[PDB]
Amino acid sequence: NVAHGLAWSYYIGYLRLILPGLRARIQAYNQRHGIGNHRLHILFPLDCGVPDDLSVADPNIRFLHELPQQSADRAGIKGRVYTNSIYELLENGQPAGVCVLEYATPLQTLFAMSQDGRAGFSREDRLEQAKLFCRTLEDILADAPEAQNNCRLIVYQEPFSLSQEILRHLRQEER
Amino acid sequence: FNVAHGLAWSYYIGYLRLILPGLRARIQAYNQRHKNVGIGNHRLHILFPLDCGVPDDLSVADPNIRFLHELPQQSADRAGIKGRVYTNSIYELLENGQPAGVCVLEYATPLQTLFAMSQDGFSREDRLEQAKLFCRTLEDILADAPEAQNNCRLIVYQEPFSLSQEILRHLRQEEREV
Ligand SMILES: Nc1ncnc2c1ncn2[C@@H]1O[C@@H]2COP(=O)(O)O[C@H]3[C@@H](O)[C@H](n4cnc5c(N)ncnc54)O[C@@H]3COP(=O)(O)O[C@H]2[C@H]1O
Repeated sequence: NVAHGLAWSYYIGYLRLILPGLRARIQAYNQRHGIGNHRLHILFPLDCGVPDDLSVADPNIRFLHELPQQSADRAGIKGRVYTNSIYELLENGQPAGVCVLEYATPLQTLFAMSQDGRAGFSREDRLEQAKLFCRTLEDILADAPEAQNNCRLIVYQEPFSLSQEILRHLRQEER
Repeated sequence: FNVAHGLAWSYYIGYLRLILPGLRARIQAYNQRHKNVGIGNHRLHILFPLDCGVPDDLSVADPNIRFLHELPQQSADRAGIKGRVYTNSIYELLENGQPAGVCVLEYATPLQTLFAMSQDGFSREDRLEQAKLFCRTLEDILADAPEAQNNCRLIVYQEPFSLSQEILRHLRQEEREV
């Protein structure tokens, strides 16, 4: 039952660490190089298919630029680096949305566990933990309104246009 | 409400399995660019305080752990994040003020997650209970992983003692092992 650990790890060791300073980094980027939405948009594919490059697997998702990095001495690691990536969403091939976008890496852990031969993780076990991971994280954010307001949770299950799914969320947020 | 199994598989799949294959190449890159004693221990040494006291700067834990230099930083695309950076730090361990050992050294960062969970029904004895379960679950994973069990060393201790002397014992054991 790894979902409970993955969710608290994801929240303690990343979300509540990176979300406070995200708006200022987004503002800094708009000063030099716009990005209307100032939330981290996290993708939650329950199939746990997490490619390393987002834009390489979709013509309507295009990498734009890195945000200004955020460095910190972390647990004996001097200058641990946290980078987030700006992507533009394309509709008929002409910018439709721009936002800081990434996957929820804990799902990548669930997938690799399902592929590990030295483990008893089945694709049914993974989908069970994938839902339980999302629910646990959502329960944490429900009592953390600042972090909850500083990110967007995009939960879906591919049987589809990911760029359309993302743009649907961006248009809902504009209200 | 058990988190140790999640922390263990997260630490292995999301870090060790990714960072350990190329650690030796990074270390030999360092040895060719700097003079030492050089780094003859190619294992990542991971401090595992069961009390979950994880300061960010190792010199707070013991001034006889002195930061030397960073390893070559690595860049990779992962989980939709472009150029996620992987960086590790080299420390020298002092004996009578003089360098007696050099290695790549850090804390097991997920132990901070266990600590923050104890601040805010998660007591410190549940925290200590989860840390031990974190340790032994990870050791079972390393037990079935020949490559990673050879490229890293967990240093497991409970603080009631010289942490620098604890590390030097592992390094001396590793160097004198048949
Ligand atoms: N810079 C970053 N970019 C994107 N996402 C980030 C991030 N830092 C943290 N996260 C997210 O939050 C989790 C953090 O867990 P934590 O850092 O306590 O515990 C981490 C950490 O102790 C170790 N680890 C992974 N990558 C590392 C790195 N570049 N440097 C040092 N330690 C790392 O492995 C554990 C599991 O990492 P995993 O990626 O599975 O899980 C990560 C990841 O999903």
